[PDB]
Amino acid sequence: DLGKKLLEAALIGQDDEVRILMANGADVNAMDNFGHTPLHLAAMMGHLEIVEVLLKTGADVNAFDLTGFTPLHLAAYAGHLEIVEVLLKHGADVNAQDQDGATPFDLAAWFGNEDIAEVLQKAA
Amino acid sequence: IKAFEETLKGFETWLKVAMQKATLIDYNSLTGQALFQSAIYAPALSFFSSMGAPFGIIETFTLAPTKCPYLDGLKISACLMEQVIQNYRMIVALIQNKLS
Repeated sequence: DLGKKLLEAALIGQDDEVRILMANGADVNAMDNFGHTPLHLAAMMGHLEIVEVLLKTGADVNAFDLTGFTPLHLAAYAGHLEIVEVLLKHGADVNAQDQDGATPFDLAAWFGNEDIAEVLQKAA
Repeated sequence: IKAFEETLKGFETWLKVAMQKATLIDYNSLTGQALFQSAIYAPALSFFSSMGAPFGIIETFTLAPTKCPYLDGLKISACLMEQVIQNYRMIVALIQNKLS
């Protein structure tokens, strides 16, 4: 059950375990019951090195979960500036919208992450 | 037991963000309800499962919106977030009974 283990380690922040799992063939596209990939969870949590490992091993930077959120959405909601910058550098879509039209900029603005909102505005 | 300690650290890292941002989630809006599911309810479920597993604790946390009788969707989110923290307290109590 490597996919579930990877989703768990990526949320908790177990860097060593994520690296072990990828080296042993874990699916970088593993999906939890909410449509999250590991990259969703690591980006939401602010786990920078895990985000880097997942992107290096093929994670879709622009994956949508079942509620229409991308990793960029979740990092912009949670307030992790360095995650947002890394995602943007890897081609994250600033114009990705959830099911009611909310962009990552919208979440950053509504949740008071002003530095991220400014970075997203300039990127747009 | 090291894995359990790491789970607590991940939970508390998540909790610090969720406790501040939940007060801004309008649970009655489409995006707010979805964000509560994606970023609060789903990670909470995963942490709680990871906490319970080393101790044989099999419980499924479910939100109880009937216990949050507010028109204001921000107050619903805060009230549901409190149910999340209360479930943490309940699992910790079960774990302490097993350990002792």
